[PDB]
Amino acid sequence: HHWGYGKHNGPEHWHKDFPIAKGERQSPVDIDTHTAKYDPSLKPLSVSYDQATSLRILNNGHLFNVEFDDSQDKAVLKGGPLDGTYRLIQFHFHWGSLDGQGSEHTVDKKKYAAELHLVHWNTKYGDFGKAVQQPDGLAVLGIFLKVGSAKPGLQKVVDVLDSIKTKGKSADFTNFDPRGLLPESLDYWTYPGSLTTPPLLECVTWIVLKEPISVSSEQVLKFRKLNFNGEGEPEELMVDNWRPAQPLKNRQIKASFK
Ligand SMILES: [Hg+2]
Ligand SMILES: [Zn+2]
Repeated sequence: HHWGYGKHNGPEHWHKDFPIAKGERQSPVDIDTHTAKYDPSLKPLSVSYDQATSLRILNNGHLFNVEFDDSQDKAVLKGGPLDGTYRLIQFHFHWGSLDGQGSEHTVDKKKYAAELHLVHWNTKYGDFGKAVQQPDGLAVLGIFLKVGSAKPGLQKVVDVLDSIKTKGKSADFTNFDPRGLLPESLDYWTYPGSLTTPPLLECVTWIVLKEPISVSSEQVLKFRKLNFNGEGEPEELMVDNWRPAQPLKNRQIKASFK
């Protein structure tokens, strides 16, 4: 029936319902640090999240999304490789069943335990739905998570997971500050790509941060307790919801640092 991450409906089958899966600018990709072009003209990233307004958290059967009020420039991203302002609409994670896998992008083939995606849309286009019709409609900030010490700013999220265990459940999730999930440095790699889940639209300017954040093993364990299934159905743990690296093709990865 529909898409997932299993043997019968996983990433390798996606092309049947979404032909763009085999397109020219698909994500994720492996970041070869020795081939990435240092670009001195890349301006510093500008993350203005002081007015961020979170609204809800929801398990959609594939992963969980924390949604934000994007009716005004409350939480925006600009600078870096971007032209114009991009509004934060939601953030989600991709993780593995084990600590050695989970991230979508890899750095010199290295896989992290998880990857956080903060999705933004170009205000120039009015709304998210119109933004996904443009080659520069979206900007996703990717942050790697590695297992180590606990991330205080992630605990609020971890605590609420019990209430949205199954597919379709949602919970109010207000007053959450996304600044607590940012690493110290804002150095990054950037390249043009796509969303990593169907519809796999090629509308994304990826900004992948060099420095990962650390979360405890207990924090990641909570992620693995979520369910792909809806309430009452046989239990399928939500793990390994990541897409493998796609061919880079006619693309260049640029770094904002040396
Ligand atoms: Hg697009
Ligand atoms: Zn994602």
